[PDB]
Amino acid sequence: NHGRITQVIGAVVDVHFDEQLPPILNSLEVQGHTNRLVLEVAQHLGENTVRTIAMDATEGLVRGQKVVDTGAPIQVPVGVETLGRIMNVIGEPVDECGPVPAKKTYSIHRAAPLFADQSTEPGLLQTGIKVVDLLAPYAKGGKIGLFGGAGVGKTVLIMELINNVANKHGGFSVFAGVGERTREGNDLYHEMMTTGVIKRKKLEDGKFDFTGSKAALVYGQMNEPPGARARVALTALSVAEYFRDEQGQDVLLFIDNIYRFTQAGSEVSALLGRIPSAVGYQPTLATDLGQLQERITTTKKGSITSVQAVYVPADDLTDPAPATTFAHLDATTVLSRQIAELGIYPAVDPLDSTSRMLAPEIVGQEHYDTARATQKLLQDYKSLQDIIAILGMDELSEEDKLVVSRARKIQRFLSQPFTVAEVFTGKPGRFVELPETIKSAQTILRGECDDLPEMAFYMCGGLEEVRSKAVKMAQ
Amino acid sequence: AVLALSSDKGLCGGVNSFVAKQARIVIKENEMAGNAVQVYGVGDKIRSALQR
Ligand SMILES: Nc1ncnc2c1ncn2[C@@H]1O[C@H](COP(=O)(O)OP(=O)(O)O)[C@@H](O)[C@H]1O
Repeated sequence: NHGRITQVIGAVVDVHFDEQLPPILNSLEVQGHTNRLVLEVAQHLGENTVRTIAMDATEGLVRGQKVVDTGAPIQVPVGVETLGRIMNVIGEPVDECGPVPAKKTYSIHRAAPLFADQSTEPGLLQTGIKVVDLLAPYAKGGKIGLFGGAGVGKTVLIMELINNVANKHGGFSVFAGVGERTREGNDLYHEMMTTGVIKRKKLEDGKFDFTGSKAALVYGQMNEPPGARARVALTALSVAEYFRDEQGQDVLLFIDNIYRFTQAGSEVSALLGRIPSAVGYQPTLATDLGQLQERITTTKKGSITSVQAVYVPADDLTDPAPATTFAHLDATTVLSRQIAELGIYPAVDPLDSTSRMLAPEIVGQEHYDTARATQKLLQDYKSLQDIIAILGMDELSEEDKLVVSRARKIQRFLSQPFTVAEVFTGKPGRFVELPETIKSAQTILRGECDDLPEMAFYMCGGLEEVRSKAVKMAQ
Repeated sequence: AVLALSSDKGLCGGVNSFVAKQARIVIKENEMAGNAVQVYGVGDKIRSALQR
């Protein structure tokens, strides 16, 4: 069906059809325009008028331009041909390697799996990181959250988890970028073409062969409108639902800055005519997120493991967006600036961090008791911060001084040099197994490492490195 | 017999800390050779420091 543009306000477009209207979520193509401008219907207003959100910039549009209804929502290709390839929200590849020769296309918008078609089985992940392997175990086939401000190491943590999981996964995987730096996007593309996660081969006649790849890529970045940022996660979720529904495989799904999915709505609703909520957020802040998260779930057909990075504006964890997001996660990891300023990396706060896979019926009883003892120790050390700041450690008793010593020691022991940090840290990376972490924590709690210094635990992995470093520091 | 002098109020810096440190050193040095040690003290701070 043909239609006319009547009004344009930033990332919003009002269209007028004569004969027959399109339903909501349907896609429309603008004709008198340089590029392929696509509009997604959002509302109906009367007078055969329709409101839409543009997947690109509106500079150049005219009141009178012509629009064509595709009759269906946005359609992204699916198959094993999307593997080893980048794809924007409208499915168009931006890898400059040719088109996507996929048979079938899926809709960006799909209803979530039902209640009966869910399977909550407790598994674990081998991340190689001590803090999460000990105190916040990650759930195979569940959702994981990395909450943090700006400059605390979310992207670095995600790159480390990619290196330590996806390469050792075998199944498929997807990476979505919602307002992330194009630099790090290109860096991930090149690190994947290096490590073999993406296997590009230049056939003659300029063709390409991505056969052998094990990771798809979807990128809607900061250089994109809100309409082109609030619809990328849905594309990635369609790409993963194809795998875990038809192919039956277990997939990974890394997402970078899901917060933008809300920020876009916040800089769109005002133009859509909606009343703002507390901090300018939407009234639909909970449903627009739940309709995204309920598509992420293990089922009887396959499994989605998910790793979402959640921005925290102004370092405020009481914001409505993270507050709502906390309810949807199976595992959590809250990074802190107070802990990053101490040079500890990963700067994970093990008290705000939590999980559901820490119970003794999932991890053993020695693991459970070690984790709970560590939490008790760190809380007892937190409780003395005020009196230490005012008066000093000399006021404390000897039990409290022992607690403070072991708490600082286990803080410095819960730090790890990653492999991707070698470029600006120099020191090589340290994968750390779980029984080694547990033995080390047990010994540090018992008191078999009180003789050692405090700076001997900094960036050492296990305890053999700590003891060698204490030896070398004795000189 | 080790007579350790100390105070009864707090906020005294770390003087009783150093006292109890020297006392621990002396006790651990003199109990190796086998000399039976007894401890006399003045103040509650040394008591709280060396009880356990
Ligand atoms: N393993 C690490 N070791 C030491 N410093 C790190 C490490 N990871 C990150 N840093 C620091 O984190 C900062 C960037 O983290 P990143 O997550 O990329 O930022 P953002 O959260 O804004 O996306 C850098 O200053 C970087 O030096």
